[PDB]
Amino acid sequence: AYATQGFNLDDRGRRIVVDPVTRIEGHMRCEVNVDANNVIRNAVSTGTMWRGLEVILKGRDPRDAWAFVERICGVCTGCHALASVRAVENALDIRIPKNAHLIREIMAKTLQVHDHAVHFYHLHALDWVDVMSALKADPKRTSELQQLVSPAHPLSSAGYFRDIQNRLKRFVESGQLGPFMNGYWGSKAYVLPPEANLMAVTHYLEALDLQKEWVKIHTIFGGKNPHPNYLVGGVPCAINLDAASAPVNMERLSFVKARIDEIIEFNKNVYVPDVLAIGTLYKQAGWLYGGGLAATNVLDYGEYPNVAYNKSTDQLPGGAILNGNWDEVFPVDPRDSQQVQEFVSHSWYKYADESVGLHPWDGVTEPNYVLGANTKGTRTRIEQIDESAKYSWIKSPRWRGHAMEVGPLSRYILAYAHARSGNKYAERPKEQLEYSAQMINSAIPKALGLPETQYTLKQLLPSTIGRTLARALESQYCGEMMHSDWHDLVANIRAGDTATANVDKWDPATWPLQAKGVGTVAAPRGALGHWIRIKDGRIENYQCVVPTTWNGSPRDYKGQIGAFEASLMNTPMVNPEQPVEILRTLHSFDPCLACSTH
Amino acid sequence: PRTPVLWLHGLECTCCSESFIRSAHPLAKDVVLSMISLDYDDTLMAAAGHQAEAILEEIMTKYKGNYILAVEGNPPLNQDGMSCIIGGRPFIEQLKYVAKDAKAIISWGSCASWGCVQAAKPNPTQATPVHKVITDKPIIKVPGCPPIAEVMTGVITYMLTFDRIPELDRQGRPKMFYSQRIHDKCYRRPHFDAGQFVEEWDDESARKGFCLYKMGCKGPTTYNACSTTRWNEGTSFCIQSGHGCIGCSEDGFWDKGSFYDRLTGISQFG
Ligand code: NFU
Ligand code: SF4
Ligand code: SF4
Ligand SMILES: [Cl-]
Ligand SMILES: [Mg+2]
Repeated sequence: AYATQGFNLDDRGRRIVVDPVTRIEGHMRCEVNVDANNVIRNAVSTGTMWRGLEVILKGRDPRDAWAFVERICGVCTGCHALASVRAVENALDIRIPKNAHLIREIMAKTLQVHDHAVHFYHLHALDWVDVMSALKADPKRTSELQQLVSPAHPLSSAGYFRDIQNRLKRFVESGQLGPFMNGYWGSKAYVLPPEANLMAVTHYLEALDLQKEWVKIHTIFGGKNPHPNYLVGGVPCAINLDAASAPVNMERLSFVKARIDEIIEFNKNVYVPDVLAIGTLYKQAGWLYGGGLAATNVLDYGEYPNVAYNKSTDQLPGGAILNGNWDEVFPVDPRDSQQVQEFVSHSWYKYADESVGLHPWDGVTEPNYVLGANTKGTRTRIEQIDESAKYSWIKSPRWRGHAMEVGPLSRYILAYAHARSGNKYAERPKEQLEYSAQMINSAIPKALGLPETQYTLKQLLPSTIGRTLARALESQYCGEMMHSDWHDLVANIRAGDTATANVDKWDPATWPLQAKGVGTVAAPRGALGHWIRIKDGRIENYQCVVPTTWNGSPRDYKGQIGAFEASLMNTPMVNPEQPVEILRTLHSFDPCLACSTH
Repeated sequence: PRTPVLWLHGLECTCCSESFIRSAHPLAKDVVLSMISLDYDDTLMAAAGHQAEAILEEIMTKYKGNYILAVEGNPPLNQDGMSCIIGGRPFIEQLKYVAKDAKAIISWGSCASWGCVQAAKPNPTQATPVHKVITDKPIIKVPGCPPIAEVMTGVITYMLTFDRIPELDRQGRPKMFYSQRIHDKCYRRPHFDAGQFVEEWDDESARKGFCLYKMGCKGPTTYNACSTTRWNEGTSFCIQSGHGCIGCSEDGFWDKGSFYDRLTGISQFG
């Protein structure tokens, strides 16, 4: 047992293992210890996959790198390609044309919306929603609930809900439950009424149909989804209005606009209101657990500048907050060797000296799969993992030695802090947050006949509910932003600027004989960076530090815990053999394990 | 009774699972609710840990020799297989266990079919395609990174309707989707045929949709349905949106030189 970061870790209690953790991307094992009252008092995050993309990149052409690293992840598809082209452009001093900038932004914001909305409905919802309780809902009362939760949503009649209910009823009564097989339905961890459950299941099915429409924006600009194409120096989708034979013409741009307008409607009428309503009801039950490191330490690189290449105009302004002090945002520099560093003290890698953290320009990825002396089981049949030694394929990123949480919640806390110090670019996230707090505290309770509460944003945001909320709000904001980007793109094209690629430094004969660069992206799950060194036209070193690397990290040399482990601490489980609360909180980070390990 | 599908995940990026749910005809929603019984799938399933693992035993017993094994990703052989761990054990052990009573095996995507990105040199995990580990079972390869959504649901639809694996070419790919090269029906062919090429990105030729061969397009040596069926309900494909085909459905495409280096012997493809 030891104390770190205000947490008292203790492994004396009953050990519980969740392997596999499902409804995530990739492979994770989670272990906890619970005390005599089923409260979590220790948590262990294990990344159970590795591919070695950083190793595979060595010796290859920097212009090709985006395609390799894009395949780090098919869920956050394209965010690695963006980081890569940005990193190479940074190394080679390439400025991309305005249209390439705007098209990349539109693609990035499309990913944000698709990733967030799919995550909530298809991966997260089943931790809050009991699908079997939806069978017992009254269709009329579900319609009435729908009209309170989201008056403007047109799909709200009693017959529509009854039809959805009957299809679910038939599916269940077949005895082949499929994805609902062996679920935790009926657990006292579930608090929603039948009507809310049926509403949520209906939206699950709606989102599953709609999500395939949104990604057609990627298909237009990048050819396909998943894994759209990118380009060092700009975008491949050349522009011409006055042929049918250009990748981008006005008809293609009008099609993109129609998809954007659909996204805006979905975020405002379905996604945000569902999360506010579900969040309100779990708040009423007192389920404010899962804050973890969000209560103290948060980080983002900052993204979406109003003016290209001008970081002061970031519309999700970044930096770092420490010790819960929201009145002070420290600037974050991905080039500073004393800021972002990765340890492997408790990871399955080797450094010369594992008492130190390496900045990614000096990063090393040498596998070292070895288990500690306290392991129960064998090298190929683990029963209980030994967290005192090496226990994960995820490295341990730290910022000036501090453990940080990243993601939409971090960005929204940063945006709120920036707004209160006078940053006007953060005004919309601030507005979203204040609106959300008033809905959760007053409007929704009053509409449902529940008592009103008086939680501040400081109290509400650092929680599993807050983390889930921030994701939904970010989706909405991203939709709104790409609507403006579209208008800027069309305006720029109509004013006569059709440029999509700067090819001045395409040929490696024009390059400096050595160079280094960094590209950062506000990926759906948080702060992403790619750091490249180039020598004689080839990749000398390529290191990625990915959002789930931050959040899912094992302990560092000092024994400080990462965001997943901290967030599970001090949470009661109704039944320690049913991991409902573990899954609810882990899923609130939207863990991407292939990303985390690459 | 809907046919059970046990969908395993090895080393992967999850692009295959994502592509699957983009299907317009049929909807993935209709596939899961009305066509198959998707009884195990790490990305969507409600159960976790011990409750998830117990499903495999139940389905294999009750539907012995009558469930489909779908595999996304691949098993690593290095690190004693523990560069991909499931339930504390190597993934290769899970794969071998579930494969033994399967009536058919689908290798989804280039990872399962051939190895894909993690198998590119120097392959630090010795990631190995499914057919090199499972040698005594009927396998269908559906390559591509990822494959087209309608190709994936097309294969499922065929298998469920007919209770048969469709006719395969000698590489194990279904002829109904992988019989044509991209270059056969690519809409830029008339430019290729007239020697009209993009030489630099965003040149006048690129704005007219000229052929991408000299920019590295690997369509002349790549078998897939992208030029005709296209992507995301027939919206576009790599070439239509301006980037050459990188050859993502072909075995070992990551190690066939730079994506922007042209194929040699252009007369070959006329
Ligand atoms: N968002 C996201 Fe990926 Ni699949 C993570 N973690 C990021 O770069
Ligand atoms: S016609 Fe063949 S090389 Fe030109 S598939 Fe590649 S762009 Fe079409
Ligand atoms: S890289 Fe694009 S056109 Fe070639 S998706 Fe079709 S075979 Fe892969
Ligand atoms: Cl391959
Ligand atoms: Mg890394």
